[PDB]
Amino acid sequence: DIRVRRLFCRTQWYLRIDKRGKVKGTQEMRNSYNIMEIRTVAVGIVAIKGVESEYYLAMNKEGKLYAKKECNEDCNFKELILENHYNTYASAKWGGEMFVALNQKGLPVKGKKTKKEQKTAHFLPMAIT
Repeated sequence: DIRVRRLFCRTQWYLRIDKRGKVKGTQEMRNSYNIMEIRTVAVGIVAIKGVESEYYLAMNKEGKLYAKKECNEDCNFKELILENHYNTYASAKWGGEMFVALNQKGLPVKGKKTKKEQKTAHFLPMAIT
């Protein structure tokens, strides 16, 4: 697979990758640094790279959410689908554990707090269209 799309979040924010690796959400729609590249690497394990910025979005051994062009095992996230029909994205560094989440302020969240059901942890793929 290969999937080009905007990653909408439940707290009405957009995942945006700064061209210096800053990962925060944006409210503006037609930004450009919010367009992603959903890539399949194995099972039901996926990797995302923002087309413009070119970085990757990862989770370190302790939880932080950063980015780089240097892949690692920190770049691997598993893509679930709760029955609400929303996806989730947990890490590979170790129920469910840590997910890609976003406060209602645009700022991301630290692994040691995420949880399956909360809204922050629910994102929604949408095409550029």
